[PDB]
Parts: sequence; structure tokens; C-alpha cells
Amino acid sequence: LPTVLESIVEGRRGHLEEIRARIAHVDVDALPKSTRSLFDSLNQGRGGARFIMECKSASPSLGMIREHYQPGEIARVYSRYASGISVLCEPDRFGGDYDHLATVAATSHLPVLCKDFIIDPVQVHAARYFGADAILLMLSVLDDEEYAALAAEAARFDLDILTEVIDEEEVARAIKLGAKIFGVNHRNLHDLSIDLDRSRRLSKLIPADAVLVSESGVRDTETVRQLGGHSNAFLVGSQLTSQENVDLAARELVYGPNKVCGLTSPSAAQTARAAGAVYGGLIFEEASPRNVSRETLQKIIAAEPNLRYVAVSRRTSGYKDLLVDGIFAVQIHAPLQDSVEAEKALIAAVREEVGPQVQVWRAISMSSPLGAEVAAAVEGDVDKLILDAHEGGSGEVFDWATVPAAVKAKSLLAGGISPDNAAQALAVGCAGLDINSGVEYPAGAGTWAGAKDAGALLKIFATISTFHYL
Amino acid sequence: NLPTVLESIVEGRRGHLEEIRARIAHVDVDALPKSTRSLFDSLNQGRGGARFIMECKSASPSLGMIREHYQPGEIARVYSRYASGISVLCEPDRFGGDYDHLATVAATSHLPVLCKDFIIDPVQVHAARYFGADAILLMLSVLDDEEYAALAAEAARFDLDILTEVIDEEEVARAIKLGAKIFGVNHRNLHDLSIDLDRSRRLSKLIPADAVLVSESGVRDTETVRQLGGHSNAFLVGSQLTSQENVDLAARELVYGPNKVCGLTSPSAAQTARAAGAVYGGLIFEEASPRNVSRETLQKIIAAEPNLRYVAVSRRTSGYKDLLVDGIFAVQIHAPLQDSVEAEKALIAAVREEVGPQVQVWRAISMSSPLGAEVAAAVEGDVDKLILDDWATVPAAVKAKSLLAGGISPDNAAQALAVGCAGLDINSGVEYPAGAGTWAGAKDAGALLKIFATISTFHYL
Ligand SMILES: O=C(O)c1ccccc1NC[C@@H](O)[C@H](O)[C@H](O)COP(=O)(O)O
Ligand SMILES: O=C(O)c1ccccc1NC[C@@H](O)[C@H](O)[C@H](O)COP(=O)(O)O
Ligand SMILES: O=C(O)c1ccccc1NC[C@@H](O)[C@H](O)[C@H](O)COP(=O)(O)O
Ligand SMILES: O=C(O)c1ccccc1NC[C@@H](O)[C@H](O)[C@H](O)COP(=O)(O)O
Repeated sequence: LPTVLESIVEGRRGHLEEIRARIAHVDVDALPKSTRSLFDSLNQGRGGARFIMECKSASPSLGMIREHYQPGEIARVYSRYASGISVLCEPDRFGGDYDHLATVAATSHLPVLCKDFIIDPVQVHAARYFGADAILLMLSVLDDEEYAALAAEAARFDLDILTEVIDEEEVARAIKLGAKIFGVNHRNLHDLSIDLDRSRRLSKLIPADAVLVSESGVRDTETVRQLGGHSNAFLVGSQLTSQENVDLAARELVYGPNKVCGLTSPSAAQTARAAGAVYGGLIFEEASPRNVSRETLQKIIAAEPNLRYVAVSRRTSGYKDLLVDGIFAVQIHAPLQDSVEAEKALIAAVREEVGPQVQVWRAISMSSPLGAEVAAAVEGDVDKLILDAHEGGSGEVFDWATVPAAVKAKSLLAGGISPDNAAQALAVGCAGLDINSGVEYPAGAGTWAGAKDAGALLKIFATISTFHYL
Repeated sequence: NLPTVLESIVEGRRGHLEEIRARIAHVDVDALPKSTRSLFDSLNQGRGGARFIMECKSASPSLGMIREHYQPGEIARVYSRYASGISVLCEPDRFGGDYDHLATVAATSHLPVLCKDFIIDPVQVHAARYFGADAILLMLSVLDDEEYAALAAEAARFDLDILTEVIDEEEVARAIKLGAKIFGVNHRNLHDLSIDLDRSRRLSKLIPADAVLVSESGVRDTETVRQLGGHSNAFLVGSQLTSQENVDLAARELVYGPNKVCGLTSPSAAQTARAAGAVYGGLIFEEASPRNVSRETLQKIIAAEPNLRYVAVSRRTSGYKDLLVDGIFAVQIHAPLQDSVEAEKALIAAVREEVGPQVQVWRAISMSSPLGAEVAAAVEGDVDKLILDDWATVPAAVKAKSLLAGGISPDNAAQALAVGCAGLDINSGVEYPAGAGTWAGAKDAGALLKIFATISTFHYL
């Protein structure tokens, strides 16, 4: 008969005596106040795309997420991308403890949120003693009087409150109680169903001036970009802590699966990764001004091993020879073949060569009117499509209305993408951008002409970081 | 005849100006965004505030190549835990720097970023802002009052803070008249490359009391920080950090000192100790101890937090070889004191031979047992560290090599630090007391935050 939330809360009630004993030696009235404002960190406008990233090793819906749990290493990664860090403090269902909260508080500069099922002042005291700047209070668990009493306890220590609402009645209660941060949970915490539409619905009732946090179930940038317009912030956990490389997962979520292609130096790769790129492209084609030797290629990979490197070529065979330690994919940039059946054989030959640990991408010239047709036909035979102008490195666009809706979730958009047209490129709705000459130094830059322009990399990724559909 | 090192650097940089002008010729300078991070506000936390500007520097005139495998993004991630600012060398010919390094750091870190360049032309100020700087260095050793004011006015167009570098009384007077808000006292003479660590104390008598004073260069250890801290808002530290393989461990060692959290019995305690600032973690191998750790628990703690140097602690006089697993940095001989000095030296020699030359050897001495003090001085040269359980005429030799132990707690930490040992050995004073139920004797994460906050800004008076 008990729901998941009722089980969790009754479990937490049974922890209160242990928590009281754990901090019985602490002088609660002398506790230092929090000096980090989660409100001011999240209060950057609807569309501001602030992330609260969550340290979570396990959950009722997923089970064990991250067995080898280093909250301090996760917090260091989160300190690059996030505007707040959420730490599960609940032990029986989430693998959490107050030691995780303290580890995160000492590791990060960000405001730290104790994510707990709070029903008693002792949990507020514990939160502050172990380093929290904010607590979660849930209107699904607390009546108005219990909420005010715990909110007043939080106010004693300058703890911000994330006020969790799941419906129209909780929104009206939160307004009456003077909530400043509304947390809309997409997850129904009784039956664990997800409704991503819940934040759009409740944003109609939540005050225009209030901070709105969209929590739970956000797995990809397309969701971020759909929800961005009515959200100050996202709370995101398992999409990050389920991946071996948390820093790559954060970039893939916040920015998307974007490639900075034509890398020819170690420092360009480090700049691309710092800025937020997931993929680095290395060109293996004699005719290209961006061509790299085996020597450069290994120097770039060693200097910045946190990109996924794509070996790009126009060849139709010999992809085997482009492979080294760190190559995540090959991008077949050959001209369009005679038939769909020859594209499918070209792809299966390369997949044979590179083996099953190495992805196979296909560039399609959409400058051709046959491009759209090959794209839909080969979509299921490749890991990614590049939808490109001419035959690569042109720095020119094609008609972006030419991209079929079918393939977008598998596609990087390519061809003259620059800081000036980035917003318009993101609006096409492909999973990612392929970025090359549009962030290069132009022809008048002297010996720097054609090298990656670190200032152009800062601008385009800042544009990407807050893009949402209008 | 031969130009000084500073003269060669400045003239080399004059020869790069054509390359820089072309590199940013496509940039609309008038429309550059302003910096929104204040180095001034970050550093303006009082004399003794111990704010660090940590420097990304891969090479110097004085040291040659410091860090060949250079990842400014990974170093900035480490620095973002400890620092109140990040300095990035942009000078390419002697310091291995580039504006890409500046941009990588600006994109990686939340902190105000300082372009560390020899600035002589407005193009360098424009480039600094475009590649993400929040602050620039202007050197009164390089610029006359007119050159400085033209460059400081360019800087003010973009909300760039200025680190005004001064080396003598003449330069501080000029800096006051020019309206400088941040005084960078270089301990290093850039003509003869000599270091005078006493120069920040001397120029602090002439620098306005309400002004930010940054003590730059030559700071290698926490004893120097604690000595200079009283007259400093901040320290700028580079090669002590970038010359070490593990920059996070070197940052902790410099900011907090070589402190140990002993008697670790859980993975979360070790993670908390490392996050708080600890360099060493102690693991006890004694069946008598409530802090005794199994083989299995030992390997869980090390794997959960591999960024502490682990110290195997035992009362045994032999059998130190079968305490060694991967991650064991040191052994701590916690045997009851032997009959004489010679039996102590011989106990230590025998432990050296068991663990071999890759494993440090530490000796715990009880300072009550009055032969204790004599043994300490006798064996100091034969151990890598002492653990000392007077303090008026305990030699400076013994102090520099010692962790002070004896119920160190959040309440007495400042008094312990005033003794002047290199480090603190912290155990029961950060444990939950007997009334904590199942938590009795585990490490109190809240006590670790408090004691390390006190260490972080301790200076001598
Ligand atoms: O996540 C669950 O399975 C669950 C179950 C019952 C009660 C609460 C739950 N979630 C806790 C909540 O803090 C979520 O972890 C965050 O909102 C992050 O959601 P995520 O991005 O991992 O889907
Ligand atoms: O860029 C090159 O020189 C080159 C040469 C041969 C094959 C592919 C090449 N380009 C890699 C390709 O993914 C490019 O990143 C895209 O075509 C976008 O280039 P852009 O038009 O932005 O300069
Ligand atoms: O450090 C040098 O060798 C040198 C030589 C000539 C001119 C300037 C120099 N130093 C640049 C200066 O920014 C220093 O790197 C910082 O003050 C950090 O000093 P450190 O802590 O590395 O001794
Ligand atoms: O702590 C123990 O139980 C133990 C047991 C056997 C041998 C040595 C032990 N202690 C480790 C030692 O490094 C201690 O940190 C110091 O002696 C200081 O202990 P304190 O008095 O601060 O608890």
C-alpha cells in the first residue's frame, strides 16, 4: 500500500534518532551561516540555462548508478558547468550521507543543496553543520505549518529553500508561503512516472518573476532546448553520474554533441574542450591545409585526451591506417557514391576495417539534391551523419530547410557555421554542430590564418550554452 | 654589453607586436565585452587573508622547462579549488605561454583570470580581453608614468583590473601617484633573477594600509606563507605548483601544509579529509586499536580517495614489509620508545631496509617521556618525518620535519599551529564522541571542515 515517497519518508523518520545522536555534540545556535546564495546563482532569467548538477550514486528508479563513488571528483567536474550542486544525503534508497555533502562543500565554490526528505529541524541543523547553503522542502510531504517551521529554521542559518511543487495546488501553496525558488519535479515520486511537460504546465501558474527549476528526467540537450524558455535552471543527476566520464557527459548535455573539426594544434584541442566541445576532428587528406601527421595527431590526443577524436578522410578504404589510441570515430567524407546500395557497402567495408570499438560517421553533401535521400537511407547504418556543404571545409552553407526531420537526432549540421549564424544553425534542430573554418583566424591573420581562434571558440560555445527554442 | 633578462624579454615581446596586431586584426575592439570578474574584490579580504593567485606557467628564464606535458585546463580545474585568482603566462619565447592558454583557463575556471605578459602596447590589452582576461600586469620597471597611464586607461575601457608590479620605494611612490589599487611586490629582481622574500615586508611599510598587497615569486612552502601572511592580502605562486606531477597535492601542501588525518576507517572519511585540505591519510594496523583496518577496508579507502598519501601506522618493531600495498607512501613507527638513542637509530635503519627506498619512514615520539626530546633531535636526520606527541627550545631542525600530535582539535588548532611545526597530526579531536551511537569514533566531517578552514588562513603574529 505505501507509495515510493511514503516508504522513503517513513524510512527517514526512522533515521531521526541516529541523526540527533550524530550531532548531539554540536552547538546549533553557534553554527556559522551560509555565505553562498543559490537564489542569486539561479536568478539569471527564464532561458538562462543554469544547471544544478547532482551527486547521486543510486535511486529507487535506476538502482545502483555509480558504484565507485567519488563525490569530490564529481564536484570538481560540476564546478566547471553548474550554478549549484545537489548532494543526496538520504542513505537507504540513494547511497547518500552527510560526509558526501561536506566533501562537496569543501571541494566546490558553488552553493551546495542538501537533497534530503526533510521533516524535522535536526535535518536543517545537520545540513548546515556539514556545509549546505540550501535545503529542499517538499509540499507533497509538508503541510503549510510544517513548511513554515522548517523554512524559519533554514532562515536562522541563511539557507536558501528549493520549494518542490508537483501540481496546481502546491504552486498556489508555495505562492501563499512566499517561496522564491520553485522546483517543478517532472517525476511523480509516488509511482516514478516522468512527465517532462509538467514544468511547461506549472510555469503558467508560477510567478513570472520567481526562479523556476525544472527537475528530473532531463537526458539530452534537445530536452534542455525545449524546456529552456520557461526555466531559470535544470536539476540533472543520473544522465551525468551514469557515465564513466562525467566531464564528457556534462558537455554533451549542456552544449550538445558538437564537433570542432580541423584541429592542427595541442592548444586548439585544449581550447575546444575547455569551451565545451565533445568531439575533435583530425583531417587525414593531403590536399587539405588542415592535414595532420601521425606525430601531430598523437601530440594533440595526449595534450587533450578528454575529446572524442574523429579521423576525417575523403578516401574509400584504408581507414584502418588512421586508427591510434584515442580515436573514437572515423568520418567517411568520400563524394556521394553512385547508388544507396554502394553507400551501404562503402559503410560496411569501413565498419569491417575499424572494428566494433570505433564508430563510423558518414558526411552527406546536401548541396546535391540527392543528399536528403541518401541521408534517410544510410541513417540506420552509421553512428552519426554530418549534413555538409560541397565536399567539406568549404566554409559555405546549403539550404537548411533541405534537412529531413527523420535524421536530425542522428545529425551534426555542417557548412560555414560561425558565431554569427550559430543561433540560426541550432534552430534547425540537429543533435549537434560541426564547426571548422567559422572559428578559424581569417586570411589577414598572418601566420595564424587558418588556425583555431580561441576568441571565436569562447563566443560560439557561450551562444550554444543558453540556446533554447522560441 | 649583454642585455639583462628583463631587457631581452621586453625586446623579444616588442618583436611579437606585428604578429599580435595581425592575430586580432579581425576583432572589433570598440565592441569587446567588458570583464565581469573583479580581481580586486577577490583579493580584498584583509592583510592575513591568505588569498592565492596560482599561476599556469610551463617554463621560465630562471628554471627552463618546468612542465613539458602542459594542460592549462587541467591545472585551472585544480586551481579553482584553492585560488582566488589564476595568472596565465601569455609570453611565448621564455615562458612557453600563448593566448590559447589564457582562453582555455578563462573557459575552465570561475575565477578572475590575470594575463601575465610584459605589456608595452595597447594591442596586448585588447588581446588580453578578447582571449578572456579579467586583469592585466603593468610593470613600473618597464613603463614610465605616461606609458603606464595610457595602458591603464585602455585597461579601464574593458573593466580590466591592474596588478601594478613594484620592486622598490621609488616604484611604490609612483604607483600611489598613478592611483594603483593592487600592489604586486616581486620578491624576484628581474635583472639579476635574485629572490628577496623579505622585500614584501619592507615595501608593506610604504604601501597604503587600505591597498591590496600581493607578495609574488619564490614562495615554496607554508612556513613562508605563515611568515609573510600578516603583511599580505595574497600570494602569487607558480613553479612550486607546476614543477610537481600532482598539482592538487602540491596546492594542499602549500596552502594547508603537510598535515595528516590519522585513523581513517571509511572511504567517505578519506574523501572528506582530502577535500578539506589534508595531504596525508593515516591507516592503523594494530589489533589492539579501535581504528584497526582490515586488508579489504584498506584497499576500499585507497581506491575511493587515491589523492592522499597514505601512511601505514603500527606499534610493531619489525614486519613493516607486509603493511605495503600500492598507495602506501610512508610507514609510521609507533613502537613504544626504545631503551636508548642507538636502539632508536637501529630500529629506523632496520625499517628502512624492510620497506626499501620508495617508502618514507616516520617515527612517532612521545614528548612527555623525557628521553623523548633527546631521541627526536638524535633521529631527525634519519627519518623523513617525526610525529611529536616545552616547545620553547625544541630545535628548528626538528620543527621543519615534524607533525605536532596530541588531541589536535578545531578548538586548539590555532594554538597548535603557533608552535611552528611543519604540520599537524589530527585523529581523535575530529572524531564523534562516545554519545554519537553508531557514529562514535568515526571521523566527523563537520569537524574536518572547521579545523581545515582555520589552517587555510593561519599566519604568525
Ligand atoms: O530519482 C528517483 O528515482 C527518485 C525516487 C524517489 C524520490 C526521489 C527521486 N529522485 C530524487 C531527485 O533529487 C532527483 O535525483 C533529481 O531531481 C535528479 O533527477 P535525474 O536527473 O537523476 O532524473
Ligand atoms: O576541412 C577540410 O579541409 C576537410 C578536408 C577533407 C575532408 C573533410 C574536411 N573537413 C571536415 C568537415 O567535417 C568540416 O568540418 C565540415 O565540412 C564543415 O567545414 P566548414 O564548412 O565549417 O569549414
Ligand atoms: O620566474 C622567472 O624566472 C621570471 C624571470 C624573469 C621575469 C619574470 C619572471 N617571473 C614571472 C612571474 O610572473 C612569476 O612567474 C610569478 O611571480 C610566480 O613566481 P614563482 O612562484 O614561479 O617563483
Ligand atoms: O589512534 C590509534 O588508535 C593508534 C593506535 C596505534 C598506534 C597509533 C595510533 N595513533 C595514530 C597517531 O598518528 C595519532 O594520530 C597521534 O598519536 C595523535 O592521536 P590523538 O591524541 O590526536 O588522537
